[PDB]
Amino acid sequence: LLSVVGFAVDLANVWRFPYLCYKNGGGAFLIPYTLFLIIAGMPLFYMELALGQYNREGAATVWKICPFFKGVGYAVILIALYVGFYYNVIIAWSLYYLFSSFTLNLPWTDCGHTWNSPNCTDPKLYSKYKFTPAAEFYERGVLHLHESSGIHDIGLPQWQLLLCLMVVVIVLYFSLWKGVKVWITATLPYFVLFVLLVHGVTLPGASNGINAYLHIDFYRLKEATVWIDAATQIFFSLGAGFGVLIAFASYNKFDNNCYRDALLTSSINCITSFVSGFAIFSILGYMAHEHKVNIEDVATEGAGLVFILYPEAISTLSGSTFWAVVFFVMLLALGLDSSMGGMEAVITGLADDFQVLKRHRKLFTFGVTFSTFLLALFCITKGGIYVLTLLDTFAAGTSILFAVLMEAIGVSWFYGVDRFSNDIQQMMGFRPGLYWRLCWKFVSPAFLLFVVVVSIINFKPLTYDDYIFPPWANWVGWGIALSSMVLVPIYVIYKFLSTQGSLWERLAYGITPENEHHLVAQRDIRQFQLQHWLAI
Ligand SMILES: C[C@@H]1NC(C)(C)CO[C@@]1(O)c1cccc(Cl)c1
Ligand SMILES: *[C@@H]1O[C@H](CO)[C@@H](O)[C@H](O)[C@H]1NC(C)=O
Repeated sequence: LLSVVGFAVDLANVWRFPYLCYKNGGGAFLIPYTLFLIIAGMPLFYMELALGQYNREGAATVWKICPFFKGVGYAVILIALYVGFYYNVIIAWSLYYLFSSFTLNLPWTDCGHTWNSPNCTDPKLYSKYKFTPAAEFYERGVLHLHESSGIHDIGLPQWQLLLCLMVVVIVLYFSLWKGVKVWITATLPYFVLFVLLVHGVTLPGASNGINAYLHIDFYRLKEATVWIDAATQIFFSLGAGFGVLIAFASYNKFDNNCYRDALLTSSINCITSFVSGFAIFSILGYMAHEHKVNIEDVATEGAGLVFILYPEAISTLSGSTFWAVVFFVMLLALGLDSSMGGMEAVITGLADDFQVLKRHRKLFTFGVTFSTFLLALFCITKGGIYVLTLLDTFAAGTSILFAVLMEAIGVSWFYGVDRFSNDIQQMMGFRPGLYWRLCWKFVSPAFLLFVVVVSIINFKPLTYDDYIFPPWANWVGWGIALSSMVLVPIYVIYKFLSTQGSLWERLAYGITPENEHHLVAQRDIRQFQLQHWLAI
């Protein structure tokens, strides 16, 4: 009713999906997206919920079921800590836009302002990009991009965005320092999306936007970037791979039916994503028709697409100020909820792992939030959109795909998928069934390993709209990705080193659950008997 409704919608759903869908064509992004959501996203969501709910442990410490894999929990915690660096900058932007949308005549409509350049063009009077009043506001008035030569020269933070990020981090801390623990913040995004869909589809030229959306081109599906984008967006929206589902479900009741939650969340995700893309392309069609430019080159396909679209739509509704205020309140509340969820994943994992941390949640919360603030200072610089692009590309990229692949492999092969299904039948009365066992053991790891190998061997040098990141920027992005990814083999080669006993003793102790470590002394384990692995 409300739980799955608010739960489903996320900032990653109304901010990242729009420009990922624009950049990857129109509906050509919804075929890979839906494919993964059906095959490798819904089973992974259900698996994460079941894991967290049965084991009662956070992202990091849920690996008492197969010790060698605690590195996977550490990797997901690191991925979350990374994403939290640039996920607070989006909320800083939302806060700045809510602050600047409190005037009658909004700023992003005309360009007789002070941040406008002598190149601006107002449609109410051939790189049409970044010359429209709203694009010049976002770039020149908020980010101050015009003061950064690139990712090599990023000036000092913008005191406006500095204050906004500071307030956001203060809100996060003060809402996250006491324990882990309304309906309007879960109903609003859907209502704003409904208003946008209706009005947009009423807009002139939105017919061309909807046609470009519905016109599926397959030469683009044949490429490797659309599938990587779809997979990363599915794991970025539904949560599988951030240690957030496990941490949140550990507090769910035991008899809680996580299968219902998985089904409803996937359904709502698919539906709302189709609708959001529909509305976004209606707004793109209107922008392209009013600005006299093609739909494929009317706006930025980067991290600031929605901050140019949604002002463009706001400014075409009656009483557009009320709409600006309400839409940016919605965006800010969604951002705060999602960032609090990610920070809670991190804190709950690292506290469930280290009791010394769980004793002091004030100090640990302060540490985590102060770290995220100091590291977002980089993204809120004058060339901070470049660092934000770097992080968005590499923070949760092949890193998240690899983490989720290793988690699925662990649970489905080393901990057994028949064992997992027996746990399910224990906490829910019904066995998951053939479809889910098959998507956990074979189909999900297959798809995810293919997408990982592709994202590695089909990686396109990082670039902003018309800016080619220098080579070392890609080097640093891959350093980030690997730092996130290299924790699994490190922790395995560690476990195998800090367990006294024969080679097979050490390969069992790290592969058996932590409670049934008295069954290993006999040299009798399931993983060793070569029948476990035939558990389809
Ligand atoms: C973007 C993510 N979408 C989820 C649904 C998985 C909820 O968590 C997130 O909001 C998140 C994850 C990790 C760190 C941070 Cl700061 C935020
Ligand atoms: C647009 O930009 C140029 C250089 O970027 C600047 O001299 C002026 O504002 C405009 N010039 C032309 C030819 O449009």
